[PDB]
Amino acid sequence: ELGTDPYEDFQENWNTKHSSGVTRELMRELNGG
Amino acid sequence: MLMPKKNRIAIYELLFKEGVMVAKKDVHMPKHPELADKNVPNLHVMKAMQSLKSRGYVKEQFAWRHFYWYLTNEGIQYLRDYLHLPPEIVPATLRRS
Amino acid sequence: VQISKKRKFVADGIFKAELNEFLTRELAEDGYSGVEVRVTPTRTEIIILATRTQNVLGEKGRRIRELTAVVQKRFGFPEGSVELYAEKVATRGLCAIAQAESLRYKLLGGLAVRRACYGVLRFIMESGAKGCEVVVSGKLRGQRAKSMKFVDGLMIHSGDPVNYYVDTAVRHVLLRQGVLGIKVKIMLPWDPTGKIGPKKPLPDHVSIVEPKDEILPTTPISEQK
Amino acid sequence: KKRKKKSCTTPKKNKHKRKKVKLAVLKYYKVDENGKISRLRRECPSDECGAGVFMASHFDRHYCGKCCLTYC
RNA sequence: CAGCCACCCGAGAUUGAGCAAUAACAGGUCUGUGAUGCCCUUAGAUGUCCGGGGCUGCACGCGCGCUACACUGACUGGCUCAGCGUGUGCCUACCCUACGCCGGCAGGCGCGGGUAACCCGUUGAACCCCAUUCGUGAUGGGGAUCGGGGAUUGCAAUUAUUCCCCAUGAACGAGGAAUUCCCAGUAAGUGCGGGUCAUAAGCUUGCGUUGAUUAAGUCCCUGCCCUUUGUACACACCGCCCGU
RNA sequence: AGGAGUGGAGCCUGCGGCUUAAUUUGACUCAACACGGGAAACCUCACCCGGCCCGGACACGGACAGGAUUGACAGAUUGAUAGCUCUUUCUCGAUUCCGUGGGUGGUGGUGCAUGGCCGUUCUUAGUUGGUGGAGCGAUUUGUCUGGUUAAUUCCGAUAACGA
Ligand SMILES: [Mg+2]
Ligand SMILES: [Mg+2]
Ligand SMILES: [Mg+2]
Ligand SMILES: [Mg+2]
Ligand SMILES: [Mg+2]
Ligand SMILES: [Mg+2]
Ligand SMILES: [Mg+2]
Ligand SMILES: [Mg+2]
Ligand SMILES: [Mg+2]
Ligand SMILES: [Mg+2]
Ligand SMILES: [Mg+2]
Ligand SMILES: [Mg+2]
Ligand SMILES: [Mg+2]
Ligand SMILES: [Mg+2]
Ligand SMILES: [Mg+2]
Ligand SMILES: [Mg+2]
Ligand SMILES: [Mg+2]
Ligand SMILES: [Mg+2]
Ligand SMILES: [Mg+2]
Ligand SMILES: [Mg+2]
Ligand SMILES: [Mg+2]
Ligand SMILES: [Mg+2]
Ligand SMILES: [Mg+2]
Ligand SMILES: [Mg+2]
Ligand SMILES: [Mg+2]
Ligand SMILES: [Mg+2]
Ligand SMILES: [Mg+2]
Ligand SMILES: [Mg+2]
Ligand SMILES: [Mg+2]
Ligand SMILES: [Mg+2]
Ligand SMILES: [Mg+2]
Ligand SMILES: [Mg+2]
Ligand SMILES: [Mg+2]
Ligand SMILES: [Mg+2]
Ligand SMILES: [Mg+2]
Ligand SMILES: [Mg+2]
Ligand SMILES: [Mg+2]
Ligand SMILES: [Mg+2]
Ligand SMILES: [Mg+2]
Ligand SMILES: [Mg+2]
Ligand SMILES: [Mg+2]
Ligand SMILES: [Mg+2]
Ligand SMILES: [Mg+2]
Ligand SMILES: [Mg+2]
Ligand SMILES: [Mg+2]
Ligand SMILES: [Mg+2]
Ligand SMILES: [Mg+2]
Ligand SMILES: [Mg+2]
Ligand SMILES: [Mg+2]
Ligand SMILES: [Mg+2]
Ligand SMILES: [Zn+2]
Repeated sequence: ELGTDPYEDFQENWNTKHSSGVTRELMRELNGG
Repeated sequence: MLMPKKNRIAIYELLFKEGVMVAKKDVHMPKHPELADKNVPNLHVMKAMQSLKSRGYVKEQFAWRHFYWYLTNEGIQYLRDYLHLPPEIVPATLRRS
Repeated sequence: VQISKKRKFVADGIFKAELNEFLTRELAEDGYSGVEVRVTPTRTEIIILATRTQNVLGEKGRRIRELTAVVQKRFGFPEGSVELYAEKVATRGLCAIAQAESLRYKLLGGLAVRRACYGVLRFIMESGAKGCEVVVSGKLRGQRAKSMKFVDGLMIHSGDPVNYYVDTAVRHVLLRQGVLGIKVKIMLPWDPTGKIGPKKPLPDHVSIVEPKDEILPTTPISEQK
Repeated sequence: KKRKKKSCTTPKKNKHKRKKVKLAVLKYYKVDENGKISRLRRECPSDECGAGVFMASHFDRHYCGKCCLTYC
């Protein structure tokens, strides 16, 4: 099952309260670390 | 809902014979069109089918003003045991003609 | 007695509309695409177009045998005049209704909105459409509602060619916190045959043929045969 | 707008409670020592109410409860 | 060059509508929905029927309109021309009407056609046209408000449903500040269909008929777009901000 | 530049007020106010006064063929021929009735939780990539001095080309 999309989360919450989280998630999706 | 037992018998017999049921959702209709010469008001049909649905015996759909009801396997067993029908009797739906 | 032609045509239209609504509500899960009623004095045939016919038919044909029953019960015309058939759509990617239903059921399963929209867009474009647009509106995130827009390819908006070059579909999906709305537009490709696209071209597209090679004449030659 | 209650009327209109009668069949028949049965309650002259449907012995009238037939 | 003006020929040298981008508004709609999330109520009901009232109640202000203030008129006769459309209905009761007779009229009786280019229907429309009477008099202009009768729709007409007949005969003599719409078969005048409709148009949406004055320009008013420019504004001038 | 006007009169209709038991309610500059297709005698109806009905599915418990329950003639009662209640007894036969949960129905509240639809900015002429060019960058050119058009319509000029 495909539950969470980091790209959508960042693009939607980049200016919200949960920005610092989603950015931190997006890097994990990109750099593999 | 309170109703004479013969109305329930007629409704269940029609449902098991055909396998499906259709109603117009009109509590003031004097009698169901299909159940003619038996004097069954439409409200009795609606409430009986609602009681059957609550127990899972029939599946329900609603379209534009009408109730459509289909008979489930457990509903088939319940009607067969209720009407004391022989195990050799099946609704017309289950016959691939 | 009989009714006038105006009432007759209006009644036929209303019957078709109600039949389509009922079939939509019944067979949304099966990728219901459309209904086609062919009236013959012997029997009135109804063709049901859906992505998969196995669920519509049911086991041993039970479910369809139910539908042709209730229809006969609903509209009241006599038994033996009803017969339903299920036919799969030629191409499911070029149908806006089927794609809207697919997106709705992907969202209902818990899939991410953006991922599902992009998957539907990619499938539509791979099917061969000129372009596609998908709009999702509602309470996607938070108490404040918004709208996401995904576009690709070409798209026309105004004029008469919109009628036969654009396929549109609007759907609703009920999620835990309210209703989400889905709009899908697909621009059909031009096809000389009428199978998967409009036969006529766009009004403003002019195709000038390349002239053929001609041998330059040098000396008068008379040929008798 | 919000609904106002305004809950004040005749204190309580009571619903009719049906009387509980024990073995109402017995009082329809009287029995002698010889074993005879005599029907105390009159039998209605109607079609359906002919044999077992007894009437009502009101102080000034006879009343069949199944068809509302009334006699002096 | 892109194109503009005039003219010939020509039915026509600019017919009128429909559809209409990217982005937004805390615009309207939960009282259109068996679209719908949360609250509230659920048998002394905010559910649902029945009976009677109200939604129309009148010291006063504000909009959209109808009729008028007359002689380029009103009244009484005579003559003569349209177009767009509707019509007997699942539930569902309720259609359009020719012809004969009765009544002064609203209407009432008969007896026929039409599920419609077939019948109403050659849709004998109104303005308009030709004669008659009146004669600048709030007048035979205007028709508000009231009295007494008659008839139709309905289960039911009173707080008058609607319609007909006698009688009554108000303001109104062209309208302050301010303000709306419009460039040709157009504006205005005049009727006729459709929607609502058991009863039914001073509203709306269409259709014809009669048929103009003025203009082929501008950025003065109003508003909206561009370019340059200034900003301490960015919740964006309904801003920001200083001192008692 | 003009035509017909409205604003003045009488009346018809909507909106405020003021009255009322209730005079239900939405909408308030264009972009509310003969608008909700809203011309309401009853219904519509959502407001007020009074009275019936359950059309409270389903599960558990209780009670029940020695009867769970249903309906009703007369007199009283009522606006009423609602057995709605009271007196009186009759009738019905497991369909119901009492409690606990759990559901259903709402023209009830939120359009500032939403969908869809509609209106408006604006029916004006506007809008946007891709490769190239210029900037550390946000960003900019394309999308322009000028003529032309109803029109970012076209011709032209041109670090922009095609779209
Ligand atoms: Mg185009
Ligand atoms: Mg166009
Ligand atoms: Mg608001
Ligand atoms: Mg809505
Ligand atoms: Mg609602
Ligand atoms: Mg709601
Ligand atoms: Mg309303
Ligand atoms: Mg009542
Ligand atoms: Mg009432
Ligand atoms: Mg009103
Ligand atoms: Mg208006
Ligand atoms: Mg006026
Ligand atoms: Mg008018
Ligand atoms: Mg004249
Ligand atoms: Mg006069
Ligand atoms: Mg005269
Ligand atoms: Mg005349
Ligand atoms: Mg006078
Ligand atoms: Mg006079
Ligand atoms: Mg009178
Ligand atoms: Mg009144
Ligand atoms: Mg008079
Ligand atoms: Mg009209
Ligand atoms: Mg009318
Ligand atoms: Mg109106
Ligand atoms: Mg100016
Ligand atoms: Mg300065
Ligand atoms: Mg600046
Ligand atoms: Mg006037
Ligand atoms: Mg005036
Ligand atoms: Mg006035
Ligand atoms: Mg006002
Ligand atoms: Mg209200
Ligand atoms: Mg405007
Ligand atoms: Mg109103
Ligand atoms: Mg009225
Ligand atoms: Mg009345
Ligand atoms: Mg009533
Ligand atoms: Mg009323
Ligand atoms: Mg009960
Ligand atoms: Mg209610
Ligand atoms: Mg509702
Ligand atoms: Mg809003
Ligand atoms: Mg909305
Ligand atoms: Mg919108
Ligand atoms: Mg670039
Ligand atoms: Mg670049
Ligand atoms: Mg660079
Ligand atoms: Mg730019
Ligand atoms: Mg220009
Ligand atoms: Zn009897």
